[PDB]
Amino acid sequence: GIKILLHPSGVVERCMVSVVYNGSALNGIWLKNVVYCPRHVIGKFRGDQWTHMVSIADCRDFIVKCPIQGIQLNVQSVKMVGALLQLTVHTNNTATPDYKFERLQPGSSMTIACAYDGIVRHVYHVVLQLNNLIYASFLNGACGSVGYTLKGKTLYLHYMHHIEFNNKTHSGTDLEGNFYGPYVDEEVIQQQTAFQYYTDNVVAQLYHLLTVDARPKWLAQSQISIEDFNSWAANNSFANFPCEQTNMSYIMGLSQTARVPVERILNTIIQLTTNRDGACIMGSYDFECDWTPEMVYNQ
Amino acid sequence: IKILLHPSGVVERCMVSVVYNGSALNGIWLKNVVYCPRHVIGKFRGDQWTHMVSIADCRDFIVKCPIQGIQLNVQSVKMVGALLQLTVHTNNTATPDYKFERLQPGSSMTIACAYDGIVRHVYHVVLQLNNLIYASFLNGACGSVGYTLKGKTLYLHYMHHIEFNNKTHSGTDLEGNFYGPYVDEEVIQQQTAFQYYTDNVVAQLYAHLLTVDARPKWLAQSQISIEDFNSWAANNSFANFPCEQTNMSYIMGLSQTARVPVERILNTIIQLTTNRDDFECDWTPEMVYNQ
Ligand SMILES: *C(=N)[C@H](C[C@@H]1CCNC1=O)NC(=O)[C@@H]1[C@@H]2[C@H](CN1C(=O)[C@@H](NC(=O)C(F)(F)F)C(C)(C)C)C2(C)C
Ligand SMILES: *C(=N)[C@H](C[C@@H]1CCNC1=O)NC(=O)[C@@H]1[C@@H]2[C@H](CN1C(=O)[C@@H](NC(=O)C(F)(F)F)C(C)(C)C)C2(C)C
Repeated sequence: GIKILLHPSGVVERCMVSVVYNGSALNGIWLKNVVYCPRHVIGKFRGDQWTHMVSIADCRDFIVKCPIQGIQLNVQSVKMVGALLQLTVHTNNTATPDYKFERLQPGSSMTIACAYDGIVRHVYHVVLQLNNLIYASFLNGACGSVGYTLKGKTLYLHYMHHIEFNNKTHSGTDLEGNFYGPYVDEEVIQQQTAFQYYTDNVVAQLYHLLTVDARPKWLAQSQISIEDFNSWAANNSFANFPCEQTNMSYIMGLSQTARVPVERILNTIIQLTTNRDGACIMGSYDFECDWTPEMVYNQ
Repeated sequence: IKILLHPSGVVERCMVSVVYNGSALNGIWLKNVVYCPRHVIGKFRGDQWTHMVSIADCRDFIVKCPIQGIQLNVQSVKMVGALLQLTVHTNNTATPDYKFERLQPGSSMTIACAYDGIVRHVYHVVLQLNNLIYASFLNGACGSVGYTLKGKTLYLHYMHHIEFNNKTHSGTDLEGNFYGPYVDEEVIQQQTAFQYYTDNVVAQLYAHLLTVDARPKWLAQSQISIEDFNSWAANNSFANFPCEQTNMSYIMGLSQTARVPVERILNTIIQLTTNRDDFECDWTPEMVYNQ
């Protein structure tokens, strides 16, 4: 079958820690001898107050515990890197994997290890949207939770949570400390660019054809050219196709398996915007960007 | 509101590879017992299993725990249901508090799809009323487990055995008993006709109302009573509502948040019949409401 595949969370569970500072509690990840955590654990500061407040923060006020390894950590140094804190600790984490800090592009997926008090409670799957937000699920204390992928034995850290907006959207930084999109870790009202479907992923969602119904009734009989679709997409909140040229090899492979050219899929998308009438496609009632062409093709 | 899965670390530390005379699959290592599917010893049927198990030399079960870098030695072999219980000399220090809990249809679990004793993927399934799960497995994936977590207690529900022609999958609980009338034999087996788990269909529609679009246009404008729905359900492949009385509290709470009564949802289910002329029961009302 074709499923949403999550990367196993064990390697991340053993590096998670809890970070508590003067009544404020969240999560951090412990790699080598450094704990990375959101900087707002020491207060709800604004603009350019961060550098001074971090320079004033007492290292002994950072209470860091790694619950699975059952040991307490002692912060020797604090250094702000971007919107993250780098608390250098005395002990090296023997569970540290081979890792790399890798920034995600919009339309790519990752597994979220959503933790509380340094303990992973739930894992789930998200895709970075074109507004540079993720549609995740977080409560108080969930900040510091990470989004990641795995390739062999290497852990690819992509994301660390900071903030939730009014419409239950979520924003954070990569592990080098830079936010996705223009959002910041402040309680101010921040503008959001209008939503736009990642067209490659919606196409991968319809390619349902391979697991649910090879010939559904809502699948268009006629084709539309990529170019004619892209003129329509500009006025209907769909990104220009293809969003990534590398997805074309996956999409071409899916088209041969399903025996349905992508031009029919694209024209199905156009018709569905006025014809869907509650149709359920790959188990969802709307267009979803969670299915990437790579995951659907490779599994 | 997301599909929530349970973290796989505790399961990862317990997985092992079981290889027997060229047949390779997975097992789980709890205390001093490795649990694996029995067909690793060969393709037998009916009541052949008992005798064939008792002549299998324990030295032929090559058992490795790749996470801990350990190779285990089987001391004795016991068949419990359709599972082998391989007693090993070493106790697994990573063993958690665990329970063998049987799943009822309509409940969810997390699958730790493994190969060579190493978890490769983690994905979500709901046991359907035909007692099958719609999963994804390749050769050597047998012995993969389905689980949930309540704190740090590992609840084991499923161990994988067989894949049917329509990419349904069947297996046993950890006591060794299959879900439904399916067995570990390479023959055509009749299937329970599909039936929609109505509690989950209701839960998914509420999840859509509470995230994407409250009041879409295909929403039913008028109510239908629970009783009148159940008379329709009996002739239209939908289970009697509610499927679990304990789901009513979740469903009524979701109806209040979305401000749409469940009677309207049930009537929407009916009017959507033409669209159906699958994967509609993957959201349980507990997962939707709690998060
Ligand atoms: C860190 N653990 C939390 C995670 C939040 C809590 C609710 N759901 C989540 O994902 N992050 C925060 O508490 C950050 C933190 C102060 C306020 N904040 C928010 O996420 C707030 N949002 C906003 O102010 C908004 F809307 F502008 F984005 C909150 C109202 C609590 C959701 C700071 C420093 C931004
Ligand atoms: C155990 N590792 C595999 C898991 C399979 C491999 C492909 N996808 C899976 O889920 N299970 C088996 O190899 C079992 C095993 C012999 C045959 N078998 C099957 O799953 C086969 N299916 C059937 O026999 C069917 F469809 F008729 F039910 C197979 C054709 C290989 C998929 C035994 C002893 C049943």
